Amino acid sequence: MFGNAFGVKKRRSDEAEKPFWISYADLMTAMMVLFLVVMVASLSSVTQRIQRAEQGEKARGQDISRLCERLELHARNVNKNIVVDCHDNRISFGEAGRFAHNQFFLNAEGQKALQDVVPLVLEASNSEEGKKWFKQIVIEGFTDTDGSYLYNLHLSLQRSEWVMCSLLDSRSPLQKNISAEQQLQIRKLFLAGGVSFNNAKESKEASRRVELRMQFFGLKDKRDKADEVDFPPVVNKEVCQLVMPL
Amino acid sequence: MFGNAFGVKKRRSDEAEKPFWISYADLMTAMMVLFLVVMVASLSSVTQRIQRAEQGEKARGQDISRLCERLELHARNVNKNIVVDCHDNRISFGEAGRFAHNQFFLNAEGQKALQDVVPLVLEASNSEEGKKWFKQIVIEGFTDTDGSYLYNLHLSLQRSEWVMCSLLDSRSPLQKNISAEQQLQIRKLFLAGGVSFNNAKESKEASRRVELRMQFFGLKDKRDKADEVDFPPVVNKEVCQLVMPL
Amino acid sequence: MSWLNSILVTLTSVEPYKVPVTVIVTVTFAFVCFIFFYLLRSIRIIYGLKKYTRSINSIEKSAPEVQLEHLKSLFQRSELKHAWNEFEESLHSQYELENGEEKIVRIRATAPSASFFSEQQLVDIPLNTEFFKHLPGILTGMGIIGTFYGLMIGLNHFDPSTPEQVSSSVNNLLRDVLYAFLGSAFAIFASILVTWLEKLSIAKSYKYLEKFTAALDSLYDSGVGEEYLASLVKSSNESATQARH
Amino acid sequence: MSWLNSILVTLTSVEPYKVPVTVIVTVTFAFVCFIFFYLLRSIRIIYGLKKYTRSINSIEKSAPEVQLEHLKSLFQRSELKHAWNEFEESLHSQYELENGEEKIVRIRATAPSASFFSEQQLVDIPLNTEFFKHLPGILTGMGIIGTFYGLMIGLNHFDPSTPEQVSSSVNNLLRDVLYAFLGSAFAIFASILVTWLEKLSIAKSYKYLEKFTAALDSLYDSGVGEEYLASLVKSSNESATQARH
Amino acid sequence: MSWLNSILVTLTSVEPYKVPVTVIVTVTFAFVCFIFFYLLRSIRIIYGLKKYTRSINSIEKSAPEVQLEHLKSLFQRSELKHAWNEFEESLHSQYELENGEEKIVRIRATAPSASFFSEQQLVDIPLNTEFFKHLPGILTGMGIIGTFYGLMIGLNHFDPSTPEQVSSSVNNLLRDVLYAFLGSAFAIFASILVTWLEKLSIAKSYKYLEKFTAALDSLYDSGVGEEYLASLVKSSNESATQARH
Amino acid sequence: MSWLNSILVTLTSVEPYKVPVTVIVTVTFAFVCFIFFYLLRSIRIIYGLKKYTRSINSIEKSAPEVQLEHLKSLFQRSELKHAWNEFEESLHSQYELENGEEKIVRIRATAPSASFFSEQQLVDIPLNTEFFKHLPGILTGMGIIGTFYGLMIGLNHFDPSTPEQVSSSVNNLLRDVLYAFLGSAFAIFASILVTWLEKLSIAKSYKYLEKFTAALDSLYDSGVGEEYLASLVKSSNESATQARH
Amino acid sequence: MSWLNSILVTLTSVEPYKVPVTVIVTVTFAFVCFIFFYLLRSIRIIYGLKKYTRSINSIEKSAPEVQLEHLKSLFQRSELKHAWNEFEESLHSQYELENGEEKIVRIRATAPSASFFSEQQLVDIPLNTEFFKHLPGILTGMGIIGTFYGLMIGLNHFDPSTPEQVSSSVNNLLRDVLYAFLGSAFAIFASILVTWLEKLSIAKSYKYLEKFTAALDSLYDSGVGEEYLASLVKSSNESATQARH
Ligand SMILES: CCCCCCCCCCCCCCCCCC(=O)OC[C@H](COP(=O)([O-])OCC(O)COP(=O)([O-])OC[C@@H](COC(=O)CCCCCCCCCCCCCCCCC)OC(=O)CCCCCCCCCCCCCCCCC)OC(=O)CCCCCCCCCCCCCCCCC
Ligand SMILES: CCCCCCCCCCCCCCCCCC(=O)OC[C@H](COP(=O)([O-])OCC(O)COP(=O)([O-])OC[C@@H](COC(=O)CCCCCCCCCCCCCCCCC)OC(=O)CCCCCCCCCCCCCCCCC)OC(=O)CCCCCCCCCCCCCCCCC
Ligand SMILES: CCCCCCCC/C=C\CCCCCCCC(=O)OC[C@H](COP(=O)(O)OCCN)OC(=O)CCCCCCC/C=C\CCCCCCCC
Ligand SMILES: CCCCCCCC/C=C\CCCCCCCC(=O)OC[C@H](COP(=O)(O)OCCN)OC(=O)CCCCCCC/C=C\CCCCCCCC
Ligand SMILES: [Ca+2]
Ligand SMILES: [Ca+2]
Ligand SMILES: [Ca+2]
Ligand SMILES: [Ca+2]
Ligand SMILES: [Ca+2]
Repeated sequence: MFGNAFGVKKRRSDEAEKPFWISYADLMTAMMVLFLVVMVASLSSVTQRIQRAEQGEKARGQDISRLCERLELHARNVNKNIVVDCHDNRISFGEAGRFAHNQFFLNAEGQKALQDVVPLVLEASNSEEGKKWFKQIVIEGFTDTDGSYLYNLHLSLQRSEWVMCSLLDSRSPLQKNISAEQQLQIRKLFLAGGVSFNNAKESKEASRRVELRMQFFGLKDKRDKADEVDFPPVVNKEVCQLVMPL
Repeated sequence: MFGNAFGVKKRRSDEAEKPFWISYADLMTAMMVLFLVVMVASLSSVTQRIQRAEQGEKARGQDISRLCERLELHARNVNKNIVVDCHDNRISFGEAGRFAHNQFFLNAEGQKALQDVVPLVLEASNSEEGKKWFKQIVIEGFTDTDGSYLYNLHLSLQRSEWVMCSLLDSRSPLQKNISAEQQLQIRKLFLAGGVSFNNAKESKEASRRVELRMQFFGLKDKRDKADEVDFPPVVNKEVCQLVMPL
Repeated sequence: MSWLNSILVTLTSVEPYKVPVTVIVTVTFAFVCFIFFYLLRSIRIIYGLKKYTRSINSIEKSAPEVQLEHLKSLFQRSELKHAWNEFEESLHSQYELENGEEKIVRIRATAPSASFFSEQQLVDIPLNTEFFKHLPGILTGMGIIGTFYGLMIGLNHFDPSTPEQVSSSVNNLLRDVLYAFLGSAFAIFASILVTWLEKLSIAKSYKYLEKFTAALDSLYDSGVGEEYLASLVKSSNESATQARH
Repeated sequence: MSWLNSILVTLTSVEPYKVPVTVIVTVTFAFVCFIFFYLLRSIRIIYGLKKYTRSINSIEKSAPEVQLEHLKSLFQRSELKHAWNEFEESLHSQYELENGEEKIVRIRATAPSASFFSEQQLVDIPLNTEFFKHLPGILTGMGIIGTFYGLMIGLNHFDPSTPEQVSSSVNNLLRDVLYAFLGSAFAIFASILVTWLEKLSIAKSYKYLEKFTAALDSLYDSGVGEEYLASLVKSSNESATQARH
Repeated sequence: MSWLNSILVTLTSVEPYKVPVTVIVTVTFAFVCFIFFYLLRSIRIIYGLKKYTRSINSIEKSAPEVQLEHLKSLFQRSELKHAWNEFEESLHSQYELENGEEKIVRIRATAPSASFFSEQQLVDIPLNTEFFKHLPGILTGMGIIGTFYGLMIGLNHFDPSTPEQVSSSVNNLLRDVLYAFLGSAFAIFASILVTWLEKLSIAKSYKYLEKFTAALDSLYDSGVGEEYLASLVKSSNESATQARH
Repeated sequence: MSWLNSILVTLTSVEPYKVPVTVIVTVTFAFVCFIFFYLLRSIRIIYGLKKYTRSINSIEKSAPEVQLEHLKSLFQRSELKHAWNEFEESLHSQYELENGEEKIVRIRATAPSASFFSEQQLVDIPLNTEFFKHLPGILTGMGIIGTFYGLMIGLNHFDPSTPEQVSSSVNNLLRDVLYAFLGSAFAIFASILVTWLEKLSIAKSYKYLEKFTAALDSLYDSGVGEEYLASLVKSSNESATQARH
Repeated sequence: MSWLNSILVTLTSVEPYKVPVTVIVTVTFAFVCFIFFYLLRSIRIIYGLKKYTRSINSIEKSAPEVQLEHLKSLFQRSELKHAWNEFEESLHSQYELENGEEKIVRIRATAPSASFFSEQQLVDIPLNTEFFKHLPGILTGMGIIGTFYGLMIGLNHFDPSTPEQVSSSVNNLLRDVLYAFLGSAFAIFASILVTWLEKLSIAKSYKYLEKFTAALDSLYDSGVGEEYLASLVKSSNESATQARH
């Protein structure tokens, strides 16, 4: 009967977010971040030696690729006969390097290409990339498994000896375009010898070929100085001992 | 003034809990646990790969060392002039391996030791260590730095060819001693390498020498039929190419 | 305890795909219940409130008896039937003498119509808002349970023995948690949608209930008790003066 | 500090399985207490409200004195006995002199029935809603405590210090985490189940209490003070007229 | 289930950068909707309330009839027309017979103006404050969905098969985590900004609504019923004395 | 700047054990403050309400005056003394001429006793429930701050500069995480315990205050204004015939 | 997308130390705004309430006119002035002829003092509690935002190209996580400090406002309308008897 019309009531005051839940979300996010970053740091620490070795391997690959590309660019510029396989470090003279049956010489193009490529490879090896990663050059010999074994071995050995003669025989056209230091460098960077058997090609005429396969230091080799030897200055011109007239 | 003091009260509907920070906190709890588990699992796994690679490399090295040790023990048991160096994987000849000027054949002791070491190498490759790691054997020629370079190369290469013949010549005792399978295995193992000129100490007696070294598969190397060149069965005897009046 | 290990291997033996499908089916059934019992119910309530407001606005100029009869015939839904009965109890009919008879000349309001057609009576009880406002939290909780269950399935099957086992176990754990989070994300999306639909529906229900009660309030004038007191005071003064006269 | 290290070795010394077991047992005890003190009690309240509403509807067309006696005999539980006493105080009995005696011809309402059969007194206090609306939060927090304490145990065991025994440390960590998440998931499941049950029960209690108070409000008509004021005003006018005549 | 496997494989193959873009687009749309439907409307409501208050304060010292006409004109072309009509019904005009004509000499308040110009019907319903107090949570839920999904994608792609693959896996994982964190940072920033803006605007709205309803209450005085009762008591005593004399 | 690095060197220089100890000490101090200022106070309030109900349930058959002085002497407490004074002002004493003097025959209630012995005046303000209902959030915040600070200490200690130092660094960081989690777990356990006790105390206090006000409400009867109006109407109706006769 | 990468480069381009600095400065600015706009105002309000209570308790034993003048001069703040005007016009002054002029002999309370000096009017609106109760959540949210932003900067600038680049990037990531921990710790600390200060202030404000309104409630007595009706009934009966005599 005598109620107060002016009695007021509090509004619909919705409460705030409970601070615990947002703080807990903050803490859980911080913990998730901590575990992520600790995993990243730990994995980067355990494998840092592996990472450094892989980086060095990639750098060696880049240097070798650059040197091979420079050498093959020089070959393309100078002589079309010289084709370079940078994938597996092979110098090929396919058409000019064919060997007929039971002979160890080559046509004129074989010698032209060989005596043309030797100075180019010497120049490549004399560069800083060569002075850091280039070892001596291996002459590749190939023989088939048919017939008498030792006849094929003797044929390949005579082919290698003929290649080395042609590189370092008197009156050769290369000898007229060479200096003493370059001749010494050829003597140091080249060894003649090596035989192999393979069945990766469809024709037996392919095995009758010669190739240049340069090989490089490993990452942990790093040009052991004690391995290098020395030769005296040339006192008399070299003479090939294979039977040229045959 | 006309209202009633006995009126309804508590007209206040409770506010519902805000659920989304709760979801955020619980999902980050799950994510934090996931990241912790991935952290520990990834660290353990990477460490296990690293130690597995290290112990595999160590086991391969130990197998190589055991093979070299047993081969050297067998060499001592057979005949004493053999010199085996496990530190560089090289079997050399102490004195019987010497050579004189314009000479291309080992002495009687040298030929005897060369014939004796072959079955030891066959047994070494036969064993489990040989099957697991043993590569083909190359033959390296060594000669002084003096004289004609082509003369030295031809002489050393002739020495290597004569050694290979004595390995596989029909008149040699090996052919009448070994079987067809042993002959094929020798064909697979023994290869001719290059010529080296490691001249030191001004000792021509020990500089001009030939020794055989064995190579081994790497940890990452793969064994496949492409590299496994199979010689056909022997259908005719082999006569060597360098005749005695040479 | 062997009981804990037994219940763990029992719980975690379910296929990891059965967690998201269970969460999705449960959340979808809760959503269908929400749609049927709250969204459709509130839409019908708003439509009825609009129609009633239109009906009330059409008797603004009618006589008090005619509009009273119209309103009595209008309100037949049980909650609004009781609300109208109590509101009409609150209305005060004023009679005057015409042709030697007592007939209603004006109907006065003593309480606002929102006192009887209240938000509770007409919206909150029909919509079960005391329950349906907590549904988003329930959906969120179901999603969280699904994610935790998937994580538990992944963790029970983890094998840290060998590195290959470690990698496969990590893949399986991530796959199970991914299934579970599919279910949980569905639950959170449904929670968002339910929150939006509920809040919009309740706001519009309150809006049109206010419009309906406003239409009902405009028919009757309040403040009759103060007028009666003023009339009594005037009558007392006139009675004193007339006594002396 | 020796004290804190002793505290850690005491806490982490418990077997990890006792953590989810403790959480599950205590949360189940909380659920059982909720069932006994809130759910069954609210079911009894709802049934009582329905029965009382049925009883009130049976005396719609009875004499006011008979209705009053029936309602006095009907309400005997303590809180509704007090509520009925207060409500009967609110009711106004109109007497008329009939056959030489004063008799109640009509009983008038002065306040709504909800003013005494309020939601608070009849639902919220008997059900202890001021406590039970916070029970789901307590359950979720208990699950969270189990989660921290289980991960503390797991992090404590993780200390391999040797590559050979890393697998055992990882296995123990996974087991402890699995225990913690089992406890947390059970606690969250129980919290959402409690939320469902309590909100559904409170909605039904409010709905049926509304029906009960609506049944009580339909017995008695309001607006008697305005009628008394109108009678007084008419009496004053006719008093002046009668004085002059 | 084949459908679940297809859904999982398509959800695993989603580009990681698309999840933060979706989060940003959806949160920006929600923010634009917030600005359009809440913030601009709240600004308009506040400006209108201030304009109304200035209009009311301009008739503090005016005649009561002029005051009533000004207020009716002020609120008649508005949505507050019915609220003003009810408030004016609650106003009691006192009349005195001056120069043979009944004139309004004073106007008395019988109810506060807050009961007609309520917060719900002037602020809460127009602004949809029932929903918009949940929008920060909605944005938080979008953020957690996007973040958990992105982190799951990142962990699924992270699998270093060899120790040489650790670097690339770490780099790609960090990129995926960066995308997930971008999404969450945007969503939570928008959540906090929405909270700040709408809380500040609702505080201003309540403040200016209070200033408005206080300006309405300042015009008219209350307590007229007690004055009428006191006059009646004095008149009764004086009438007894008058009858005797 | 260098300021940030300098302070980070300053903060992360403390021993990891000092942080859980500080969290435990501060949380325990806040819990003791809760027990003293809130729990014991609420217990005293509940026992006082029980004692007061017993006395009121004891004067239920005394004369209205004797009841009135008994209640006046019973209430000696600032809040309850003021509440009793206001409630007694709300009571209407009825006098009838007996033995040539005015003596109280009946005391009538015009407002419910809860309008003066309300929850805010008797429970919420004495217990500072406007503060203590937010204490658990404060406790959990203290625990989270301690956990964060311990995490900074642990992360500052973590630096695996060598592949052989990774396991030791990871184990030490997990130990520091263990410390921080200990702080958080204790804080959250204390917060849950405080919430449980605080909600239970509110429920008990509200129930016993309802019993107290119900006891006070039962002493006095309402409806005096309607009785006075009915008497006035009857007097006017009889006075017309009295004048005529 | 190009847009996403451009956004990432633009956002990440800031220095890592500017994120903790931004969080600390923004949280400190929010704290200073809280101190200036909430804490100092609340302290001023509490001091004013205590002074007003002392003044009201001093004026208890004075004449009604002197009390009215003193209270009118006392309240000068705009909200206090409006509240006092409303309360005073709710007060009923009883005039008696002593002896040739109208003199105020008693002033009666027809409404509680808290109806006009309410918490909403005098504390909640001046303190802007509708905004400031949500500030701690904003502070914690800014801590979370700083965490996410700092980690975004750390992750985007990760450079895996070279091993020492990896080492520097990992060091930057660790510093960024430490920075995020510091910012979160500061944000949560300021949030809980704001919560403590705010809730303590609001509780003390409610306590002292209750004491103040109790001081006003003690000056005047209620129940004047029932006394007037009792006087009217007694006068009617005495008028019947006097007419007969
Ligand atoms: C170990 C495993 C853990 C298990 C679970 C935890 C412990 C058990 C929970 C206790 C509740 C069950 C008790 C029921 C038994 C009988 C009671 C009975 O019949 O009436 C009940 C009562 C019936 O009320 P009613 O029917 O309306 O009234 C008529 C009755 O006759 C009632 O009126 P009355 O005439 O009988 O009057 C008696 C009244 C008298 O009341 C008064 O006069 C005033 C009461 C003031 C309330 C203040 C609370 C008590 C203060 C004690 C402080 C102790 C500190 C605790 C620890 C601190 C340091 C560690 O006393 C009470 O009934 C008080 C309420 C009972 C709860 C308090 C328990 C005390 C025992 C301590 C247990 C120790 C374990 C602690 C575990 C945590 C730490 C390790 O029920 C209710 O009021 C409803 C609420 C029921 C509560 C359910 C609890 C939910 C589960 C929560 C689980 C854990 C919470 C999380 C926090 C832990 C930290 C993380
Ligand atoms: C770029 C896009 C990318 C993002 C996409 C996703 C967006 C996420 C954002 C999250 C939420 C933010 C929204 C903030 C604004 C809304 C606030 C509000 O209340 O607005 C006021 C306003 C109504 O109040 P008012 O200001 O007074 O307006 C004047 C009235 O119209 C007239 O005055 P009246 O009161 O007299 O009117 C009578 C009243 C009473 O009548 C009634 O009976 C109403 C009561 C119950 C309502 C029943 C409606 C059921 C509709 C079913 C679903 C439709 C679409 C759902 C979309 C989600 C699915 C993916 O009628 C209504 O109020 C009915 C209007 C409500 C329907 C709105 C139109 C439908 C969709 C909008 C089309 C535009 C497309 C935008 C993008 C679409 C999203 C992909 O409502 C709107 O117009 C809102 C529309 C804006 C967009 C809403 C987007 C839906 C959000 C749902 C969450 C998504 C979750 C994903 C689901 C997946 C599950 C697995
Ligand atoms: C409204 C949501 C609120 C907040 C949500 C936060 C983030 C959650 C979401 C989503 C995924 C990102 C959206 C991507 C849309 C792009 C569509 C398009 O343009 O192309 C059409 C596309 C062709 O592209 P693909 O062949 O798939 O390219 C593969 C490259 N790796 O074909 C289609 O028809 C559509 C395919 C849909 C792909 C994304 C599916 C996402 C669906 C729902 C998301 C729900 C949350 C995620 C939970 C995951 C738990 C397992
Ligand atoms: C009442 C508090 C409310 C809530 C509390 C929650 C916080 C929980 C945390 C933490 C523990 C604090 C550490 C102890 C405090 C000081 C005691 C002391 O004397 O320590 C000594 C030590 C000196 O050692 P030295 O002599 O230099 O060499 C010792 C080498 N072993 O002193 C210190 O290092 C100072 C420690 C800093 C105290 C500040 C604590 C702040 C806590 C939380 C807030 C967040 C911080 C954010 C800062 C941002 C700045 C812009
Ligand atoms: Ca009206
Ligand atoms: Ca009725
Ligand atoms: Ca006024
Ligand atoms: Ca009573
Ligand atoms: Ca008083």
